[PDB]
Order: sequence, then C-alpha cells, then structure tokens
Amino acid sequence: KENPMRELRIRKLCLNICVGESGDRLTRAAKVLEQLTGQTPVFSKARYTVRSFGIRRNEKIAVHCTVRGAKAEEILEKGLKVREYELRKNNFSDTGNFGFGIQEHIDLGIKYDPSIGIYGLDFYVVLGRPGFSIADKKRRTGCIGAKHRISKEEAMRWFQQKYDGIILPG
Amino acid sequence: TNTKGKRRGTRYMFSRPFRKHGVVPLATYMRIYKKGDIVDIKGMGTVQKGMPHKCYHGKTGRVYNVTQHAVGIVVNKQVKGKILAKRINVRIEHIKHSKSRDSFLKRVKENDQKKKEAKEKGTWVQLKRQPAPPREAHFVRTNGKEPELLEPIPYEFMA
Amino acid sequence: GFVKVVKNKAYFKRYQVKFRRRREGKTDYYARKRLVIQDKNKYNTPKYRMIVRVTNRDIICQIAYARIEGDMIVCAAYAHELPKYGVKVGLTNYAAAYCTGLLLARRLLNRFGMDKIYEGQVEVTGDEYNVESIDGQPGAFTCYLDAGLARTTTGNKVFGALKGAVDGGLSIPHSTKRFPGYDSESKEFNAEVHRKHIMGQNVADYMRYLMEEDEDAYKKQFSQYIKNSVTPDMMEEMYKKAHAAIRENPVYEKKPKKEVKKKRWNRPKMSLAQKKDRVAQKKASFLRAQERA
Amino acid sequence: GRRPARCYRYCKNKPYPKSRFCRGVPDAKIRIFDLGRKKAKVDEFPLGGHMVSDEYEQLSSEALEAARICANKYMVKSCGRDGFHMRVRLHPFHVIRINKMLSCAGADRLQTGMRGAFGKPQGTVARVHIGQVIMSIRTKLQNEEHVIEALRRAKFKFPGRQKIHISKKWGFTKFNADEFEDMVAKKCLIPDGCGVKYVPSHGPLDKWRVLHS
RNA sequence: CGGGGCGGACUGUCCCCAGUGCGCCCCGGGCGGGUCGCGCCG
RNA sequence: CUCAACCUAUUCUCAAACUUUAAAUGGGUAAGAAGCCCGGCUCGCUGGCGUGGAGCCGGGCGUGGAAUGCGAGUGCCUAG
RNA sequence: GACCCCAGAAAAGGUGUUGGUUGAUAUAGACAGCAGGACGGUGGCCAUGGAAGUCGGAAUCCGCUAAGGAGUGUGUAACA
RNA sequence: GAGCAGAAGGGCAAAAGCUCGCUUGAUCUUGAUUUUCAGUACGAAUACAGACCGUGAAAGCGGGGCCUCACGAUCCUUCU
RNA sequence: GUCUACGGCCAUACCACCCUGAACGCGCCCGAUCUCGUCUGAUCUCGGAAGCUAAGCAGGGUCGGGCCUGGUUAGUACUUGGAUGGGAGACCGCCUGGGAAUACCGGGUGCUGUAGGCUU
RNA sequence: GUCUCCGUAGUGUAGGGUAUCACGUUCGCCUAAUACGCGAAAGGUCCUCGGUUCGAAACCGGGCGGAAACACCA
Ligand SMILES: [K+]
Ligand SMILES: [K+]
Ligand SMILES: [K+]
Ligand SMILES: [K+]
Ligand SMILES: [K+]
Ligand SMILES: [Mg+2]
Ligand SMILES: [Mg+2]
Ligand SMILES: [Mg+2]
Ligand SMILES: [Mg+2]
Ligand SMILES: [Mg+2]
Ligand SMILES: [Mg+2]
Ligand SMILES: [Mg+2]
Repeated sequence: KENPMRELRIRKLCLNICVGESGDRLTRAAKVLEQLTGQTPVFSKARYTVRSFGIRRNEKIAVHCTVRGAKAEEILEKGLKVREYELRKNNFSDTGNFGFGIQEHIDLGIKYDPSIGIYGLDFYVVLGRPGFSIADKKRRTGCIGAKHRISKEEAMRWFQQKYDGIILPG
Repeated sequence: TNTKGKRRGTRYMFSRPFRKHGVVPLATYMRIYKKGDIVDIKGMGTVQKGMPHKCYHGKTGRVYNVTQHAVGIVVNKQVKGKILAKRINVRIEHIKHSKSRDSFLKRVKENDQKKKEAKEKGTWVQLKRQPAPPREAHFVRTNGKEPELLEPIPYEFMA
Repeated sequence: GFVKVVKNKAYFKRYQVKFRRRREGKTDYYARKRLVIQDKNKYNTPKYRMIVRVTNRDIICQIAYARIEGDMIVCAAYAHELPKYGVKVGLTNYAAAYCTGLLLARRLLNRFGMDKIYEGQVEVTGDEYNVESIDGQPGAFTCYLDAGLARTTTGNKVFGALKGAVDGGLSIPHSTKRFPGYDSESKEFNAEVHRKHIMGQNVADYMRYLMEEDEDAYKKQFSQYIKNSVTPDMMEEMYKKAHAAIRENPVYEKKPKKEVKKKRWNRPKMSLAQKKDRVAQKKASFLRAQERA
Repeated sequence: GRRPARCYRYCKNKPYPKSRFCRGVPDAKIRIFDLGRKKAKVDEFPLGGHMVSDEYEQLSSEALEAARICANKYMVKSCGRDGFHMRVRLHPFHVIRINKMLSCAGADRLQTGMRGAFGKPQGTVARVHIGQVIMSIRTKLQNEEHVIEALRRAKFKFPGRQKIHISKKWGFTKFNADEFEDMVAKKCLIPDGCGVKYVPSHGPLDKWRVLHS
C-alpha cells in the first residue's frame, strides 16, 4: 500500500560525549568514541566562557561523532540493549527523531582499560525517508514537503515495530 | 557648520527602494553606452565604487568617454551664478539611458519619413507640434434627460 | 500558542523574494555577472561562454552569449545524441563528457565555416593543448567555461567537456590543475592517466575489476553494459571511433513531428464564477447539514 | 515650580518626544486614561459623548489629569460608579523645555544669559488639533444630560475652546448606532470586551462556519 | 434579460442529486460607432 | 477558582534625528542642418566573422521640425 | 465705537437686544398667577441617643386614586 | 531581527558576514577627473593607461580596509 | 499542452496546506575501483540504472495570508500664487491652480527570449 | 550654575583572570575570673543601570550620594 520510497530509516546516529575540560580526559574520551565507532572523533570547542562550568572560550570541551549506514544500526542495538529497548515518549521529538543516553560505555563492547576512563555517552538517532537529501544538496535544493516529513507518532511506531520496543508513559 | 563629508545628507537618496535590495539585476550591466548619448545619473547605493557625488544625482549629461566599467559624462553643474560643464566618471550601475532623447529621435524618424511620403503622394502635412488649442464648438445632447440639480449639503459635525 | 509566530502578516509584507533562478537554486548570480558582462568599451562584441551541465543521466554543453532579452545559444551538444555514433551506453561519465565537448566544438566550427583551419588535437593525448590563431585566417573561437554550481575539484566532468572542446579547436583559457592526471602533492600533471580517463579506462578497469571479486555485483553495476556487449577491452576503440565519427559529421539534424493532437493534460484555472458557486454550495451544504442536526 | 500654562500653550516647536535623544524626562502627571466600568460590554453603554477641541494648541499633562478627575467625580455622583466608562484620548508625548535662570539678585553669578540656552525637560503636553477628541464617555442612553454636564465641567480645566458632541457611533466603536444592532444580528460585528470585531466576508470558510455554528 | 443541442469541473440534497465556466454552430432583445449609407424636416 | 507572565485577534494615542505609501512648489535634460539618411576609406584599439567602435572622405535631403519675447558673442582695465 | 502694519486685552458671565438650532407642552385646555388636595401600610429596613420623608447605606413597592415622591427644600433635639 | 575594528547613516546572504587555502595590488609610474572650491592647495576619492605580480579552472578581481573621517606648506634636516 | 539547459524582468512568480501528473525529461535512487573530499561516500567528487513519483518539480485548488492592480476614503488632507479677508490671538474662510495616504470594498495570482525534447 | 575627585568585610582602608591588612565577631586554650597572650574559623551585588570584552570591582558612558575648588570688573 505504502510507496517503497516512504520507508523510514536511520540517517545518522550522532554519538556525543561532553566532558568538563580539555585534557587527558577528553583524549581518552576520544578513544572511547573511536573504539565504538571505528571512526576518528572530532572535538568541539566551547562557544562562550562560563565560570560556573569552569570552561573557557575556544576550549575543547566535548568529542562527538556521526555514524551512518549499517555501522549506525549496530551501534543503536547495543545502546538500546542498555536501555532494555524501553524509551520514554518524551525522548522522541517533534521533528521525528529520538535520542537516549548511556551512563557507562564499558558495559557494551569495550573492556575497561585502566588507562581508559569510565565515561558515558549520548545517543541521538536521526530518522529519515528517501529523498531527505534534497535539502542538503547544493544545486536545486528544496524542502521535503509535509507528507514526506516524519512525525513524533511515526517515529514511535518505527521503534515499536523494528525493535519490539516499549514506549513508557514518561 | 555643516560637515563637508562626501555622503552627508545621502541617507535616503542612496538607499535602496523598499523590497529592492540585494543582487543588482544584470540588464543594467548589459546596456550599451555610446559616445554622445544622454544618460540620467541615479546613483544606487548597493555599489560603492564609481559613485557620483550627491550633486549629480538626478542630473542628466552626455557621455564622452567609455571605459571597461564606467563612462565619462559631461553634466552641467550650477555653482553660485555660473553654470559650468563638469566631467565625471560614473560606473554604469549609477546611470541609465534618458528616454527624453530616445522619444525625440523617434519623432525625427517619423518626421523625416513623413516628409518623404508627403512628397511622394503630393499634399502638405503638419510637422510641428502645436500647443493644446482652445476647444472647438460642439453640441452637447440632453438625450431626453434633464440635467441633475445639485445643491450644497447642510453642515453637520463629523467627528 | 506560547511563542511569537515568526511568519506573521508583517513578515510577508516586508519579505523580498530572491531572483527566480536563485530561488530555484540554478543560477549563481555572483559568478554569472563576472562571466556574461562585457567591457563597456567593447560595446556589442559578444562574450561567449561554454555552459557545461552534468545531469543524472545526460550531459548538456551549450555556447551562449548574454543579451538583455535573455541568453542566446548559438550551438548546443548533448550526451544523449552520442548513440548516433559508437558510444551508446555509459553516458554522463568523463569519457562521454570529452565526447560531447568535442562534438560541441566540431559542430560550432562547422557552422562558422572554420573546420579545415583549427583542426584541434586530432590524436587524443591528455597533455595541455591550446589552439593558436593562424595569421591571414579568421581568429580562433574564444569562449570561457561556465561551471555553474559544480564544485570544480580535480577530475570534475565539466573539465572533461572543456578538454574535448579545446582539443576540438575552441580557444578556452584553462590550466591542467583540474584534470584527472594532476598530482596534488607533487604539483605535476601526469597527462597519461588523464588520457586513460578520456578513453574511459578507469571504467574499463572497474568492469574487469568487478569481474574477479563478485560476478553478480558486476552484473548489478554494469547491467546495460552487458546489453550489446560493451566489454572493457573494446572501450578505447569505441571512443576512438566515436571521436573520428564526431570529426567527420558534427552537423545536427532534427526529427520532424507535427502529427500531434491538442490533448491537454493540466487542469485549467477555475473561473471566478466557479469559485463563487463553490463557496455558495459549501455555505448551503453547511447550513443544510445543521438543519439535519 | 511649574510655569503658567500660557507659556506653553501653542504648538511652536516640532514634536519633541521622549526618546534616546531626549533623556531625563519627568513622568507625566496623568497615568490613567480609562476609568469607570472599563469591563462593560458594547451593548451596555450605547451612548457616547466627546469633548472636541476647536483650537490647535498644547494641553498639559496636568490639565488632562485635572479634567479627568473632574469628570470622574461628577459621573460617579450622577450615574453611580459602574454607570459609565471614560477614556482620555490624548497622551502627553511632547516634552516642553525650560531654560532655567537663577532667580537671585545677580546676573554676575553665571546667569550666562542666552548662551547655551537649550533647555532641560520640564514637562509633557499633548498636542491637539481642531476637531480632535480630547475625552470620551460612554454610558447608558438615559444619562445623556449627565455626560454633557460632566464634559462641560471638565472644559474649565483646559486653556482654549472645546465643544461637547454626542456622537452617532455606538459606544466607543467606529460603527454607526443605527446600523449597529442589525450588523450584530447578521454577525458582521462580534463583541469582545468593550469593543467589537468586524468580520469581513473574506478569509477561510472555516472561520465562517465557526460562526453560524 | 436570455434560449438549443457536446468536453471539463463543483456541492454533505449524490436515483440520471443540484449548480458554474469555457471551445463551435443555430437563434432572441436592447445599446453605441462607422456606413456611396438612404429619405423627411429646420 | 483567581491573579500574573506568554501568545492570538482587536483597541486608544504618537515621532526633528521612524516609515510601506506620498503630494503642491521645485531641480536636470531634450524639442535638429554640429540633424537625418546613403555609400566609401583608415586604425597599431577590439575581434570567430565582411566583428565592434572611433575617426576621416564624398553625396542627397529645408515643411528651419512647440509657444512667447528679445539683437548677440567676446576681451582688457577696474572703483566701491 | 470708529479701518492693513498699528500702537492695547483673555478666560468667564448677562432674564440688554437681535437672529438661528434642537426639543417640549397646549381647547382631551397649556404657561404664569390666585385657590383647594398633596394620603394608608409606613414613625418603610440598617445605621441609634432622636433621627418620624428630609445627618447618613441600600433598596424605589401596593391600594385610594385625579394625585401624592415610602420624599425638593425650610424648620424641629426629635416632633409638629 | 547577526556580523562587517570604532560614532552614526547607507550597503551587503551559495554577500561585503564566518572558516579555510595561497598570497603581498598596502608594490613601480605618467597624466585626467571628483570632492572643498577661488573651481587654488592639502587630504580623501573615482575612472583609465603603462610595468611587475597575487589569486582562481576561468571569466575576472586586486594597486589597502564595503562607503561616508582618521590628517600637514615654504625653509631646514635625514634616508633612498 | 508541456518539460529540460541557459536566461530577462525579479512575489500576478512568495508562504501554508490539499489534489493530480500520460510521454520524454528532471529527479529521488544504487554503489565507492578509479578522480576528489569527508569525524561520517550525509554533502562534494566519481561509476551506474534495480526501484519510485513518496519527495523535489509542474499544473490546479483555498469566501487562505502576502503581493499586484482598481474603487472608496476624497476633491478630503496638504499645497503655488492673491487680498487694507475674519479673528485679541490660536487659527480659519474665500479667490487662483495642483491634489494625496490608511481603514473598508472589488479584480488578478507570472509574462517572456534562445537552443533542444515529449505529446497520433 | 561651572569644574574636579571618591563610593570595596561591621569600622578605617589596599588592590581586565577565584579579593588584602588591621581592628572588630565566633570557637577552643591559659587564668579562680576578666583583660593580655596562644591556637583556628567566618565576614565582603567592590553604590546602581547600560555598554566594550571570552571575562569588568577594574575600562567607558549614564543615574544616585559624599567631598572639594570657582562665581570677578563696574
Ligand atoms: K548643522
Ligand atoms: K552636523
Ligand atoms: K584635489
Ligand atoms: K591573471
Ligand atoms: K627631502
Ligand atoms: Mg575601496
Ligand atoms: Mg564560483
Ligand atoms: Mg506670575
Ligand atoms: Mg522653537
Ligand atoms: Mg594595471
Ligand atoms: Mg486573498
Ligand atoms: Mg486652494
């Protein structure tokens, strides 16, 4: 009934880890993303100086990576397994894309190394349909259109159908 | 007391018209400016290079020199009690062809051709344009309708 | 409602739309001005430019000059007329880009009558070639490449079209930094792997590459190459024959077709009377439905 | 310490509003512009009376405050506290200046005379034109004589000549009284608060069907 | 102020329910301008 | 239940250093013979081209190409 | 009171007089004068020390009626 | 509704803003012109022309800063 | 009747939502050996042709917003010139010419150039 | 009116990258007890608002207070 070009699918998984300050902590956090994603992470500087958070401007504060393709799908199932395939409905967003956070990186895949820290990580998957790339395109870029957009309700079905997930009322 | 700055008092003159900012349309670059043609000096503010001074905005002159991007214009300026012909270099963004000279050239072509046709068939035709003559006599028909009688209205206080 | 509506009535009242072709994402008016505008002291001398546009399935090569009423195209060549001679499959690649650029060059020179003079580089080599005007003969046609919005990195197909045109006889200012043979680290143009790209040897290697690792993947990728048996070993000869056929007959003939009816496929605009009747009916239906309760 | 109002009666200067160039302006004397039962609906107070100026002049914020109080006390006396609604329709947006000279027996003490004479903000006045409405009162239709007398008393607090006019509009609306009721009947007008909303016969029909439903 | 016959499109009356426009031809009434125009009157 | 903030559609009153819109008066230019139209020649400038542009040389066109009024142009010396 | 500039006056008033606008009453007898009636519940309720129609807060009704306001003012401590 | 060094005004969106890459046209020259104006100078600016370069695939753009301010005769000294 | 490439004017063209789209086309789409770029073949670059018009795109619709153009507002506001006009003034009237702008009420919703396709 | 300077622990004061000193206050020691003395702790919108800045007590514009110096020649 539905067109094959309307099928929902994962655009990117967008792992992010934010630490307080630049230092060995950030470098070891970068290795944490590198081992999980098999991919070189990128550091993010602080936009402003905040004395309360003890961060200075243009200081490396966080490390983040974007994972696409089958690699993203395999990372998502590990993280969902940490949350026992149970996502709260507030986590799903109005734009049609959801995210969850994992407190401990060590539990899934990677053995703890004494050099490596105890860092957790942040998941935010972006859900898309075929043809969403027209917005990114340089030539003749355009908006996707209302019917082709993904709603919060559609994302919730996708989790409930693909991962037999449970959306708790929270 | 007033400053002598080149752009003093040009807040509105060099500003763009409402909802006509941004990219300059390219037909203004494709216009052809020969020597001896008459151009009006606007002076748009989007292009800051080759701008005319504020005293030439709204003036009309004759092109005497053509360069890669600008033209040389002989334009009359009045200084106290003397009018003297200034020569100014203005980029083509700030000028456009004057239609006063274009309409007169059309009329000359009509006049010269009309004279030619008149000689070929014989009789005489009027070439000069005359001032609006007094209205000729005419009849105005009532058409069986009495003209409506108008009356000044009484005054009463609006608001 | 808890946040100010940004796109309120006042937002649209002050909104200035961009140019139509800027809104469509087709024309870079910053680059277009520098490409189409002639010096005022050159007057009505045309400024020619080679428009190269690579489509998902086609390559379009046009030569045009700007006029106030719009661009005037003096000659056009397409990659979809390549099957008229030799190459019928694997269009919109670098080799086809060279062929359509060469076809545009030969077709334009034929129309102007300058084929015997300015033969161009008949023997295809990737090295830098530039045509020089011959004294006592009409000058070489000079035009400039209009890449459009394409990212002009090394190995872009728009430069393959440029290479075909300059080898065809057109004088287009360029350098070899953007040809596939250019080496970034050594700042050296190989001029031999560029010739391989012109002959589609990168594609030919890919076909014989995919043959030895995964057979069905090769069939998936080069499915239409299998039809009419276009094999890696015959690709260079196919492109040489295509170039020679371009040289011999570059003239374009059009298919006539007038045996067409006026079938209208778009709904016509509704008239004012129909709009008011529709509102009248909808008003009446709502009131009538209310009386049903 | 205020000068006599005759010194600032006439609109002699260009408008001089309180802005980023005119700083340090003392607040105006009048801070309240609506009194009475402001929450009364449009049908409650059909009759509207205006005070209209015949003179192009300046009205001080103190005078507007005095006339607003004078009209309020009489209406409360004659119509009850909830029997009317008054709207002052002039806001003192024009700042008047004073070039203050030392009022001592000596010009030697840096009176400076007329040097650097541009004054400091001294007050705010409202610029009124001929035919402009100064004050408006809406009430029931049997209080017409009380509206006229209340507006008559407030005239004595103003410099120039003012006329009392009983408008043909319904209340504070801009629609005629005789066409007001049937316009509401055919839903051209919809009441909100103390005013009405004109509903044009254009726009989406979805708003047309929320009416008539 | 409108009449006849064929293509689209609209309405929550959808039993051949109701309504609107356009493309061709056949008619009906009124109005204005030119017409060797043609007569009569001044 | 009420009072706030917020949003939405309205409502009163304003701007020398605000503005979508926008006069009257006003400023510039044009209303021909130094013009128009035919041919031709030169160029080291321009150039796909007999191109483009400019200059030069001959020839033909007077219904003198709005009104009104007035004779104009030009130089030196120069007081107060 | 008495003529451009110009040489002195405002707000606010007048049952002086003249003109005008709007509204109202009137032979089913207006207006003004002179002469009678101007009641019962009810000295209506809450305020109280007396407040009875008249120092005040709310209400504003009934009957006889031709007509009487559960009150316009004088007055009384309140009455009268 | 940001930013473009600063006062304000104008201008600017695959910009003139932000980030990268390569660079030194912020270089050597003659005239013309604009602005103030006496139509003198300085300062600033515009359009060219001749070199030598930078950048880009190229068209092109660049002889300082997006534009409106940011500066200095004779005599003398100092350097090239 | 339409589309593609390049455009001119730059909303009658924009914005929101809905419906339809035959054939070419334009796309979405598949892939990363080569060219070339990425934290990520997402973008860019390259090689393709299984699928799809869902989306872009085109046409249409909406008592749609905006925009464009009319009427009204209104010969009103304002204004050139004139008077030994009025008025204590503030200001106002008249003569002589010119003459707007909201609210409110209608109509319209891209035209078109060059080159090349599809449409029995 | 003109011109200049200063607002920081309870007091008097120092000083564009997490606020100093002394007195004072609190707690514990010594003393029969207080004081002295000894050992520890706490205390500060840097007058207010706006701006520059990554960052303001600081730097700049304002506004609140306080302290100065002037106002002469007839
Ligand atoms: K000044
Ligand atoms: K000034
Ligand atoms: K100068
Ligand atoms: K160059
Ligand atoms: K020297
Ligand atoms: Mg510059
Ligand atoms: Mg570019
Ligand atoms: Mg006094
Ligand atoms: Mg003044
Ligand atoms: Mg140069
Ligand atoms: Mg509309
Ligand atoms: Mg007039």
